[PDB]
Amino acid sequence: MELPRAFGLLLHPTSLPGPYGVGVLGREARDFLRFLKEAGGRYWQVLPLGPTGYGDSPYQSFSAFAGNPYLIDLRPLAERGYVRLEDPGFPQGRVDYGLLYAWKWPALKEAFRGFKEKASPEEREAFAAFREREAWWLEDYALFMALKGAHGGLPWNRWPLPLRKREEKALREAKSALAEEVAFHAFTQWLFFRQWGALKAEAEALGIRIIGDMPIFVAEDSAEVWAHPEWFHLDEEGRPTVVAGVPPDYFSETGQRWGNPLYRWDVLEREGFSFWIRRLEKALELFHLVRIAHFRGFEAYWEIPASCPTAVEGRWVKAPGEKLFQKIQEVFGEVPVLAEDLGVITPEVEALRDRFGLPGMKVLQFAFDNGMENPFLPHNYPAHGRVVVYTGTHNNDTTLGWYRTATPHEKAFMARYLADWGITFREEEEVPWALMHLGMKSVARLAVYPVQDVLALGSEARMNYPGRPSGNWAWRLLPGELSPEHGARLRAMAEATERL
Ligand SMILES: OC[C@H]1O[C@H](O[C@H]2[C@H](O)[C@@H](O)[C@@H](O[C@H]3[C@H](O)[C@@H](O)[C@@H](O[C@H]4[C@H](O)[C@@H](O)[C@@H](O[C@H]5[C@H](O)[C@@H](O)[C@@H](O[C@H]6[C@H](O)[C@@H](O)[C@@H](O[C@H]7[C@H](O)[C@@H](O)[C@@H](O[C@H]8[C@H](O)[C@@H](O)[C@@H](O[C@H]9[C@H](O)[C@@H](O)[C@@H](O[C@H]%10[C@H](O)[C@@H](O)[C@@H](O[C@H]%11[C@H](O)[C@@H](O)[C@@H](O[C@H]%12[C@H](O)[C@@H](O)[C@@H](O[C@H]%13[C@H](O)[C@@H](O)[C@@H](O[C@H]%14[C@H](O)[C@@H](O)[C@@H](O[C@H]%15[C@H](O)[C@@H](O)[C@@H](O[C@H]%16[C@H](O)[C@@H](O)[C@@H](O[C@H]%17[C@H](O)[C@@H](O)CO[C@@H]%17CO)O[C@@H]%16CO)O[C@@H]%15CO)O[C@@H]%14CO)O[C@@H]%13CO)O[C@@H]%12CO)O[C@@H]%11CO)O[C@@H]%10CO)O[C@@H]9CO)O[C@@H]8CO)O[C@@H]7CO)O[C@@H]6CO)O[C@@H]5CO)O[C@@H]4CO)O[C@@H]3CO)O[C@@H]2CO)[C@H](O)[C@@H](O)[C@@H]1O
Repeated sequence: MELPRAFGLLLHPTSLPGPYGVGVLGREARDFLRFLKEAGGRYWQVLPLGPTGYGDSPYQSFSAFAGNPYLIDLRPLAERGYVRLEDPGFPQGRVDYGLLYAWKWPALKEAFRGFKEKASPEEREAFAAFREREAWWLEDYALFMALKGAHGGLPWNRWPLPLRKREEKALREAKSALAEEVAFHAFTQWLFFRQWGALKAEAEALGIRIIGDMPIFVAEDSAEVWAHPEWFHLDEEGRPTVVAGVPPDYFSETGQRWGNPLYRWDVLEREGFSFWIRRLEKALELFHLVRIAHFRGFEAYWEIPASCPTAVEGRWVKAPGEKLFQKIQEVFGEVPVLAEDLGVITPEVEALRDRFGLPGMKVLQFAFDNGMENPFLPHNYPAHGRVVVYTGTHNNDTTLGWYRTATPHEKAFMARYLADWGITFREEEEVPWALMHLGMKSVARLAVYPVQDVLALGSEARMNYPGRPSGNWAWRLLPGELSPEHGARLRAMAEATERL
């Protein structure tokens, strides 16, 4: 791919400011792209954009192809008379996902009813054309969501067996009984992809590329697992026999049990990796580069027996990553993938990554807890520069929050290392920009920073706190918080480090 030397910002669209309780694909998104352009930035990174469930995590989606209806801007629909909007009592600066679930779904339904009453034949034609182009995944997704609502939110593998096991007559009759709910969910997808497409075109007109994200493993309760059980290790009741995770390995004593279903890679290979080709094909309609979380799972993955409550009694299983990425290269003529390669990886994983020229990642918040041999320190970055450096990711605290809770060793070593690189600070509030400066001085081709660190916000603005049940994925910008002065300061730092 060869990345230019540049910088960008990490901002999930839910974090955009604006009315009605959540960031959406509208005027404030265009304002952020203009801000990014004026700052000299060339990349916008987001988290996965699929529909979310309990816990609101982007990394556990009801579909590997669908888009998130919570990101739909309702204002264009109200300006055309499809729906009336009135704020039920949302906070600003934070998504209330409980209130969003209770209020925004009814609002979208009214817009759909109003749409069918006044859409105009021309808008009805775009909708009809969308349903026919996307039918190969949309039929299953729309009926999945329709059945989900009709069964009170139960997962698919708890529905009545004729529906759980996708009997022809059962599905045909359900599709007829739920015809209007199916059409409604198709309507939400049409709106999402229409609005995202306009935003992608605006990004391209401003010289900006979008980095998306997808988890290597899909979610248990999802349309593609229900419709394609043969791709996964499931029993007859539709429940996983083994689950994803990682072993203890001298950083944890218990490892991690994620619970995701695991691919039958022999089946995927016999099918020419069809699922993965289509998954990446759809992703590249939205993004220019695609990050894949837990990239190492393409070389080998930790298999946990489903009945086990921890990850200690698993085993490593090789996956055909080499064959998969040869196929991707053949189909697409290039591999537009970014490897999430944090945590200890093996030579086999590095060789897979580097054979196809894929950039890896560096996270500066992990660089100071040892040493000078720590690979996240910039003098250790590869001379070819094919890495993306972050201060922190969505899973980390903000950099001010991290500094406030860091160990004495970390804080002292960070200050000395920065000083060795000509960067000093007097107050804690200056640490986020100090570390952003260090990343920009490095040989990493791309430096990408969370917007919370541009604003030097504390832990109250942390996007996700792994292991914490509630309060995640909810931080939002306030109107005007990201100012032209922030942008000019970024541009000056980019000029100084040869990133414009
Ligand atoms: O008391 C009691 C109580 O109880 C209760 O109550 C309660 C409850 O319960 C609760 O819940 C609560 O509630 C609440 C809540 O919370 C809230 O929220 C609210 O709610 C709400 C909601 O939310 C909303 O939503 C709504 O709801 C609604 C909905 O919407 C709808 O939909 C519906 O629902 C429905 C649905 O639909 C359905 O489905 C159903 O559901 C159901 C179901 O079915 C069931 O099942 C259940 O669920 C469940 C599920 O299923 C399951 O699955 C689960 O899930 C979950 C889970 O569990 C969890 O966990 C979570 O998850 C998540 C997480 O968290 C997050 O975080 C995420 O994650 C992710 C991420 O993000 C991403 O990023 C990724 O990550 C990953 C990655 O990628 C990978 O790769 C990995 O990584 C890793 C690695 O691997 C490893 O390795 C590591 O690494 C690391 C390491 O360790 C470290 O160490 C470091 O290292 C480093 C260092 O540092 C440095 O230094 C370096 O080193 C180096 C050095 O330097 C040098 O020096 C060297 O060294 C050396 C030396 O030198 C010598 O001397 C020695 O040696 C040495 C060595 O060599 O070198 C070195 C090396 O180089 O470097 C290094 C390296 O690097 O670092 C590293 C790195 O990092 O680690 C890592 C990291 O970690 O991994 C990762 C991970 O981990 O991915 C991930 C994933 O995978 O995400 C996730 C997900 O996605 O969550 C989940 C979920 O989401 O579970 C669950 C449960 O839970 O159930 C359900 C239900 O429930 O059905 C339903 C029905 O409903 O509807 C609804 C309604 O109704 O709304 C709501 C409201 O309204 O609220 C609530 C309340 O209100 O709470 C409560 C209370 O309050 C009862 O109730 C009562 O009563 C009682 O009382």
